[PDB]
Parts: sequence; C-alpha cells; structure tokens
Amino acid sequence: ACDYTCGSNCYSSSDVSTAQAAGYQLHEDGETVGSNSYPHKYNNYEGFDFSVSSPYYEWPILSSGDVYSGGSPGADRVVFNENNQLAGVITHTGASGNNFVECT
Repeated sequence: ACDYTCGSNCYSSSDVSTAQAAGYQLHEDGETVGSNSYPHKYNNYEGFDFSVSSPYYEWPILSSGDVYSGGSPGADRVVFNENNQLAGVITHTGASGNNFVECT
C-alpha cells in the first residue's frame, strides 16, 4: 500500500508533494542546491508517458522524509513541470547505468 514504490522505498502522495513544493520553489526562485545543481531540466530520454506538459525538472525525494538540501541525492526523484504539476516519481533502482524506471 505505498502510494509510490521505488525499490524498497515507500512514498505517500503527501511525501511526494512536500518534496515537489521545495523543489519547485527553488526552481521558481531560480536557485539550485548540491554539486549536481538540483532541480534541473529533465529531458525524458526514457520516453515515459507523462500526462503533463514539458519542460520537466528532476528533484530528489529522500527515503528519510527530509527535504533534499545538498548532500547525496539518492536514487529517487520527483519530476514536476514548469507549472508545478506532478509529472511522475522515478528511480535509478532497477534501471541500468544512469537510466530511470517509474516508481509503481
């Protein structure tokens, strides 16, 4: 009964919207955090079928429930668009190399 299951990680829609709110504000503020500068453009190399419109931005969602603030990003991400609409929750867990797969 996870709202989203990323490997052995379990996220609720509430966890996802809390992560999305912090990431979108950073986006809107035109700021970033961490060595890899999150949030940033998510191009959809995977060709996932997102229902919302481009552009997409990837922001880390942490299994610890704390909001990402610059450290190790982990394998899971929340992808939201320019309008602050959730596109999907994805993960490196189960995918090869740097690819992603959608969290069920």
